[PDB]
Amino acid sequence: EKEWQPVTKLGRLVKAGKIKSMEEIYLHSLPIKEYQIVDYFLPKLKDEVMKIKPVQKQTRAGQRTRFKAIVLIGDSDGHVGLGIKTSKEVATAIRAAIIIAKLSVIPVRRGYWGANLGRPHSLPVKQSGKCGSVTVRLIPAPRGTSLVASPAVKRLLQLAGIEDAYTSSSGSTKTLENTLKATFAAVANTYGFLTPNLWKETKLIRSPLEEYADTL
Amino acid sequence: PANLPSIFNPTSADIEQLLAAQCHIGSKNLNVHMQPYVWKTRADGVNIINLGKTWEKLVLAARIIVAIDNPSDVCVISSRPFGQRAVLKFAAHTGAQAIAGRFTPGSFTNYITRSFKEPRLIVVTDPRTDAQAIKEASYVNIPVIALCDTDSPLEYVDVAIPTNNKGRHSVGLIWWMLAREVLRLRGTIYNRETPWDVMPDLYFYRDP
Amino acid sequence: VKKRKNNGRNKKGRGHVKPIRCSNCARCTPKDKAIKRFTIRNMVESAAIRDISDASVFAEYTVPKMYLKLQYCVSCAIHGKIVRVRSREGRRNRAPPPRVRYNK
Amino acid sequence: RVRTKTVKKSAKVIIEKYYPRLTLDFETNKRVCDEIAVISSKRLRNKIAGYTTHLMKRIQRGPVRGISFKLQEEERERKDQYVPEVSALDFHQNSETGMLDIDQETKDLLKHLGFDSIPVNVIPVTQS
Amino acid sequence: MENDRGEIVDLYVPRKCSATGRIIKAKDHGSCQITIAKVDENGRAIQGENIIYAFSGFVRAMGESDDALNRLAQRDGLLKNVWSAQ
Amino acid sequence: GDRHPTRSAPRSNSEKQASQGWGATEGEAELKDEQAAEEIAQTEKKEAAE
Amino acid sequence: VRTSVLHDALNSINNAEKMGKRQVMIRPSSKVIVKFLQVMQRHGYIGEFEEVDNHRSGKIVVQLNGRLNKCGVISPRYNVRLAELEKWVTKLLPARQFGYVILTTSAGIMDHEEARRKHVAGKIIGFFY
RNA sequence: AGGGGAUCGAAGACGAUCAGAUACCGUCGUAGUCUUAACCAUAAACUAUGCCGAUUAGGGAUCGGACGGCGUUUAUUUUUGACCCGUUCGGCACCUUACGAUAAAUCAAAAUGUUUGGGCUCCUGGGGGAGUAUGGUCGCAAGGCUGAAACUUAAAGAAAUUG
Ligand SMILES: [Zn+2]
Repeated sequence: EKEWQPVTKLGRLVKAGKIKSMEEIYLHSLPIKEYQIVDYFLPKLKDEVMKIKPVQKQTRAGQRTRFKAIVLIGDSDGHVGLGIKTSKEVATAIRAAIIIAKLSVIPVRRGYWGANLGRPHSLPVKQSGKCGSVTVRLIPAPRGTSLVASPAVKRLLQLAGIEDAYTSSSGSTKTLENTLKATFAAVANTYGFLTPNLWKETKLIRSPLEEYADTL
Repeated sequence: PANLPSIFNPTSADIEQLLAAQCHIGSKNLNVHMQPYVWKTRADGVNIINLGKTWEKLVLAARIIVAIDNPSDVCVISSRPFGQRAVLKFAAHTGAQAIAGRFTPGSFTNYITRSFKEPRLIVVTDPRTDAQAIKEASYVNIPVIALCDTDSPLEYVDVAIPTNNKGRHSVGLIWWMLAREVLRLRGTIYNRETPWDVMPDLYFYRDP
Repeated sequence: VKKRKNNGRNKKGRGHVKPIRCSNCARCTPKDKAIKRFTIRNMVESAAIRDISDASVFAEYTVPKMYLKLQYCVSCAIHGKIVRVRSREGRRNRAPPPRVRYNK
Repeated sequence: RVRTKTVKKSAKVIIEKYYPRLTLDFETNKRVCDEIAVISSKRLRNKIAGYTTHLMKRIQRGPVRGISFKLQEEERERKDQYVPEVSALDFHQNSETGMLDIDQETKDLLKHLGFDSIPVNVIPVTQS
Repeated sequence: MENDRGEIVDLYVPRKCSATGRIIKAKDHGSCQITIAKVDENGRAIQGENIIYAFSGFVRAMGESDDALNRLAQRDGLLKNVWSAQ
Repeated sequence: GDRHPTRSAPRSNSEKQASQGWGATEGEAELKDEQAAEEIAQTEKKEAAE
Repeated sequence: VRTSVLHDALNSINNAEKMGKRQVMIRPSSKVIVKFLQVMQRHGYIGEFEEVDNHRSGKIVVQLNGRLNKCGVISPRYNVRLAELEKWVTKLLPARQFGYVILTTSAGIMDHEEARRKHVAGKIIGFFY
């Protein structure tokens, strides 16, 4: 509600504003642990809850039910994350789940199908992910083609900011949590594929943590 | 050379002390990743470490230590009793935070435990018995330096110093030389030729 | 689901082995799927020896202890409590139970 | 006939936070608590004081694992500077008749380094 | 490094491991950097110029960063008689 | 045995209708229930506050 | 028994890249593999390769430069038309802007993007990207 | 069909237990259990894991052959035998680990598969009806091999978690 007290060095430094933008934090692959960093260098984030699962768990005293909520966030311009949390009430679960999602947010590479004419629109390469008896495959597509996918996996792509793609899925796709996690892993690994246009050597620099001393 | 001058050499005087503390006798069972730091296997018994190799890796480890702006971002770990007093005196002569005894897993990952510190470097006395410390270093992007004999797992270990790692005199002497070399690079000793005014036996263990 | 990696018999590299008779029920079991017990027990207890010793036939001597070897099928074995059920992870451990040399 | 966490944690904090102000005496301890604490029962109040007097009785002879206080660190730090004048680890050939014992395998290593000038005794290694 | 008309539209150009060359992913906790200080003629460490190395979690997990560090350092002239291709 | 062989007449033990009678056991409805609880809570409080 | 030495060699290379080494040995030598290596070499996907010699099949040794991904082989020798090449490049390639399918023609063992320039066709052998 | 037929022991007779007990417990006991000359060709015939070939991680044990070495042991001795240390080829297995795989149990193969093609043979397509009916074929017989349809049904099933 009011001024937040940084508990980690990465948190105190950003509040001062010494670090320009999130991208460098990604460049140095640093762990984020406070959701105040993310929403400071990424405002205008929309969230949607897919569904809540009722689980008639355990017996001997009846069943003590817990509820599991799945939420995902994005800005439709290259940042997306997904988190899941369960609790004893839907309101408590949803709030805690959004926090977990904000922590998870990652960037997504976007490229061209054929020839480049500004404003990349699709994936650079084709890539796939697997999260247990379910695989999802995404391949590039030309302009004009919309997103071709099931409603669940389709919704994620707007939040990531992709315009053109073909999709394919195998295995038991009725497990919504497993399906969403596989798509998340697939879109994530696009920055791991070493394309021809990245062979050029880059120079190593010191991380922001080491450049300057912090404030008590 | 192109980066190191010729003043960084073993020097005869140091050699007697290091090999007097029984540092060339350790670990009959030969691990395959420590074979490069091996001179020759003794006839019908133990292996023999290459004492020359120690000196260059020791200076290399020292270069890592004197790189952080504030010396408070350096943690020195030890669990077994033989290397506890020595670690504590290191933290006093230089600037560093020390941990002797139990580690309390969660120190580097949980932000509500009372023993919570976020360092940028870790120095370990034995990777086998401090595996828990290394396991957590793998979560927050922090390199690891450790003293190792020839039998020791080397996952997530970036710099390895070959020593006895289990002797009474050996672990103390190595810590002393490393601390001395750090002060040489700093403006403390003021010269590579002048001797330092504390003797190695301070870095020992007392039974009661 | 396999419960044991060796199928509880310890035979790999042969067709079969000739079976044997359980020393309690007289059931038939293969020679390798059998609990075997070696025993070196005295003729009598120490208490008897003292009465035996006093009427010594020749000088001072001890009557030699006997040696036995018993073989059990598994169902009778765990009813007589020679061995008993272990835990999920304790199963895969083939070391003989340690014997205390001082017994507190 | 055994205390609980409530008394022990109350005892623990008082000794750690007000160490100089109290002593081994049981009634002086009894009084100080009622001024520095907020208790609502005479029996609980008495019990906390009793344990602290027991707790302080044992601290006087050796430090205990649970306790950690500001005075303790520096007072101990003073006593841990013992140094032997003989310097046993120092190369002992100059301080006794015999020199150092090594093996021929080690001897070659010095030759590779070139530090053959240093004099030390060499003993070959037997089978057992 | 996409170029529609010569400018860079990519969000950021990641790093590569110095021993294998794989791209260093985001959220890849396990990767580390090593900094070696530069000494002067009489032994002091000059402040503000430094050489940086990067290693990936993939090589780190096997436990081969040590041999990689010998090779990279021996190439840049920071050691002697410490690494060898037999 | 007082359990398995019921000695009364089966008369409309419909869990579906009971769900309506008690509370629907679905996550989606609960969110609406919480919104309604928030709406009702304020009006009661303001009357006491006034 | 050994039935495709080209596949054996390519399989060894792929293992090293996914395990991260910098060197591979290849036991059987042949023109097809040696020319196959050259097509990658002209594009930088590999480094320097050394050919040893003995009066036998002959070993090869190359050291891996990294920056190399899946390189496979199609075992049944298909027949490709000059028109049915967009089908194959759509079939097995991560993207259009890079990657190479390798053919065999009467003009020598070569790849596409130049077979299109030379207006030639033949049989498919492999691919690499 | 002969020979042989000690011991066990299908069928069977008695004794007990039991409300009944055509069984589990006891005493006998025929075919059989053995062998010669001919038939039968099925087994949870199980590693529930087809055969050939290449690559991929550390270790210590173990069987056979070869090689190198300081020693010991007792030999009409010395070479050799036998014990110790090490290297290598070929097998029956095991321990830690996952860079990898699978739904999981787990696996040095069950890996090198959505970034899918080394070579060749066989088998299955929800559960019952059913390894049944009919036809063919082999067999002295019991049976073996090949092998459907009408009809019926919304679940059967695998691995793991809490009671
Ligand atoms: Zn029995």
